[PDB]
Amino acid sequence: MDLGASVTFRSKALGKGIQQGFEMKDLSMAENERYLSGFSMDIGYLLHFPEFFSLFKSWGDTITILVINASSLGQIYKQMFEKKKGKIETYSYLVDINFEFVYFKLYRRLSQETTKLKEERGFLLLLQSPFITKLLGTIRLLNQMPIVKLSLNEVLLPQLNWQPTLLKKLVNHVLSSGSWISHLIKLSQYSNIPICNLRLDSMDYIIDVLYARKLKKENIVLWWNEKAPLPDHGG
Amino acid sequence: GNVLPVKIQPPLLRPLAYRVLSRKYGLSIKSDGLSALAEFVGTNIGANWRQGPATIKFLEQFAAVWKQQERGLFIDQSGVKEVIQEMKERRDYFKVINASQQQRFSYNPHKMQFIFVPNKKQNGLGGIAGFLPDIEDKVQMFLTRYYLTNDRVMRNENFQMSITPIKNLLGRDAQNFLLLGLLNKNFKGNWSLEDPSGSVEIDISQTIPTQGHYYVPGCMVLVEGIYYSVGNKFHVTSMTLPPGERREITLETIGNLDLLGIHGISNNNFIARLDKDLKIRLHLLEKELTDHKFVILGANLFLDDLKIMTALSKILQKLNDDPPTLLIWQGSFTSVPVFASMSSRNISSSTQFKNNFDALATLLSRFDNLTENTTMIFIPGPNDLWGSMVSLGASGTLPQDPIPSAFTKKINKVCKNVVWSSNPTRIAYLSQEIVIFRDDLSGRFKRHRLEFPFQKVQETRKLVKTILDQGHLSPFLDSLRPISWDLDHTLTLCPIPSTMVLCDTTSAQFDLTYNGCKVINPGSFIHNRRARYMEYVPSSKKTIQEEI
Repeated sequence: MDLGASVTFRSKALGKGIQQGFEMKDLSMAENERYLSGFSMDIGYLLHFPEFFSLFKSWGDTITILVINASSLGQIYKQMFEKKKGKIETYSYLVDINFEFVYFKLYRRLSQETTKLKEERGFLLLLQSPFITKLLGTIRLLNQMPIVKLSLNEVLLPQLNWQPTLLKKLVNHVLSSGSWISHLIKLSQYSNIPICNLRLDSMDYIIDVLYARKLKKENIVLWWNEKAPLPDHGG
Repeated sequence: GNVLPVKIQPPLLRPLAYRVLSRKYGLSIKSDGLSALAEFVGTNIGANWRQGPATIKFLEQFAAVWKQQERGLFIDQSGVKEVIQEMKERRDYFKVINASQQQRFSYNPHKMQFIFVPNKKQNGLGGIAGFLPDIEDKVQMFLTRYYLTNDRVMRNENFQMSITPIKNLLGRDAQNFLLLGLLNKNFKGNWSLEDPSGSVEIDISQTIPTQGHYYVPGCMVLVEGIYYSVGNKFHVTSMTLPPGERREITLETIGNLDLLGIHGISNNNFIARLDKDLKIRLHLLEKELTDHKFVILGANLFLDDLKIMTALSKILQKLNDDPPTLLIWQGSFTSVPVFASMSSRNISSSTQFKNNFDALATLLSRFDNLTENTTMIFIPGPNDLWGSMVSLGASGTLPQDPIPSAFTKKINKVCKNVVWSSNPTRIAYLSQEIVIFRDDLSGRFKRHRLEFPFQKVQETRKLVKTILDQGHLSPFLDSLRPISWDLDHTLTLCPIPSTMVLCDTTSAQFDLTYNGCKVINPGSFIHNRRARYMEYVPSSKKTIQEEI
C-alpha cells in the first residue's frame, strides 16, 4: 500500500544496503506509475486438469502432455489461429506458430522441466490448477521466480471424449494468454500494483488497496483484517 | 442341543417348568419361555426326566439371571437370549457421552429432590422436529440454577446467619442484611440483584470484595450490606462467591444416584441406586491403570498448513510403537471459518473442508498400530462447520452439534473407533468422571471484570476457584452466550466430575487440583516454534512432553 510498485531510492551506502537488507522506514517514497515498463521477456506456462499436467514454452517449439490426438491438436490450433488472427496480430508483441506434439515414473518430470527452465532462463510463470498451494509445495524450485497466477478452477471431465474439449481448453488458454497479460498490464499500470499480486477476479483487492491508502492518508484506523471475514475491533 | 438331542413332548415337560416357575419363584411363563426351556433341555439331554438336581439348579440360575432385568414377570423370544447369557456367565465398562444424549433431571424446591424427565426422543415421534425446546424452558432454566445454588448455600456447615429474600427488604431500613442472587445490569444502566421474590439496586462505592474471584455479571454473589429506604440503594460492605462442595458429600445427599449411570439407569417409574460395585470398580482401577493410559493434544490443530501436518507426523511416529487407550484431538481443524461461498471460480469452502479430512485418512494408513489399538475422539472448536457457518468464527451456542457425517466419510472406515461429540462432552470411566470443554475463558473473564472503586499462577487459581464455586460451565447471561433452552442441565456442575479438561488457548498449561477436583489446562498445540501435548496418568500424576 504505502510504497506501491513504483519504488525508488534517495540515499545520496548502496553496496552495504544491497549486501544486507535495506531499511525502509527511514528512506521511502513512491514515484509516478503512468507507464510500468516496456515488456519484452519470455513467459512460463504450467497447467493441470483434474493426470493432465501440461507445459509450454513461448520460445520453445515442443509440446508434451503427461499421461488421433496429434492431428486433432494441429487442426484445432490452425482453426482457432484463423479464428483469432486479429487478436494474435494485436498481441504478438507480448507473446508470439506451430509446434510438435507428444503424449507421454512419468510424474517426476515436473522438477526436471522446472530445473531446465531455471538454468535456461531467469521468465514469468503462468499457472492454472485447482491445487495452487499443493503444486507450490510439491515443487521446491517454483519459489525462486516471480509467478503470475491465473487460477480458474472447477474443471471437470465429461467421462467420454475428453480429448477434444481439453484440446479446446488448452488452445484457447494459450491463444488468449496475450489478452490476459495485456489486461493485467493495464490494471497494474493503472492501480499501482505489482503484476504478480494481481488477479482477473480479484477486483475487491484494488478497492481495498485504494480505500486503505486513502484512509491512511487520513486519521482513521484501517480496521484491516486477514484470514477472517470480520472487521478488526481490538478483540 | 446335545450331541444326541431327543425331541421332547411339551406336555410332559410342562409340570416340571410350571411347579418351579409358579410355586417357588417366578410367574407367568409364556409359550416362548417354554420353548426356550425346551431347547435348553435339549442341551441337557443327559439322563433327563430322571436327573433332579442339575435341571432345577439351572432353573434357579435362570431365575438369578432374569430377576434383575426389568421385573421378570414375562419371558418372550428373549428366552434364547437368557440361555446365551447362561452360557456366557458359566478395557470395557467405560463410556463416552455427549450433551445430546445426557439424561434429563429436573429439580423441585418444595420436595428437595431431583426428578427424572422423560426424553422427547424416546416417547415422542420426533419425525419432523423433536429437538426444538418449548417456551417455558428458558423461563425455568434460571430458576433451576438459582434453586441449585441456594441448596448448595443452605447445605454449608457455616450457614444453618440466615439469608433474607429480596421482597422482605421493603419495610425495614438501617439494619444489616444478607442476600444472594443473580448480578446483572438493569434496563436503566445500574447494578441490580435479582431474586425470584424481586430485585433491588446495588451500591458499590464502599465495597470490599473477597479476592481470588472473577466478579462477573451473571454470577451468584453473596451480598452483605445495609438497606436504605430513603431511596432504594443497598450499600454493600462485602461480597463473596458461595463456597463449593466435594463429590462424596454431594452424592451422599442423594445416596448414589445413577445420573451418569452405566451399570443402571432410572426412569419415570422408579429411582435407582448402587454402592456395592463402586469399591469393586475402584480396586479394579487401582491395577493395570498405567497400561490404560490416554493422551490428549493441544488446541487448534489446523489441517491446511504443512507445519502442523509435519509435527503431527512426528507425533504419530513416536506414538505408533506404544498405542495408548484414548487419543483425543481438540480444537478447530481449519484455520479459516467456513461459510457461504460467493465465488464460483475457486474451490468451495465446503469442498475444501471435506478435502481437509481426506488427507488425514491417508496419513493414518502408515500407523496401523495406533489405528488398530487406540480409539479416536474428535471435538469441534470455535469455527467448525456448524458454528462458523452462522457465527462467522465468533462465539455462539454452547451445545455444539457434532461434525457432520457427510464430511467424515473416510475417517470412520480407515479407523475402527472414531467418536465425534459436542463441545462439552462426558466420559465415564470405571471410577472416574471426566468432562472436556473447549472455549476461551481467560480473555472472557479479563475483559468483563467488574471494577471496584478504591506471578501468572494466580490468574489460573482465580479462574479455577470461580468456575468451581459457581458450579457452572458458562457463568454468563443470555446476552453473551446463548444457550439452548433445555440442554442447559448438561452445562451444570452438580455432579462435580472428578477431573475436568479445561482447554484454553489463552491460558498457560497447568495441573492444579482443588475442592477434590483436579483440573488440567492444555495449551495450543503449536507455540513459539514448538509442539506440545500432555498425557494424564489415572493415578493423579501428569506428564508433559514436547517434540520440536
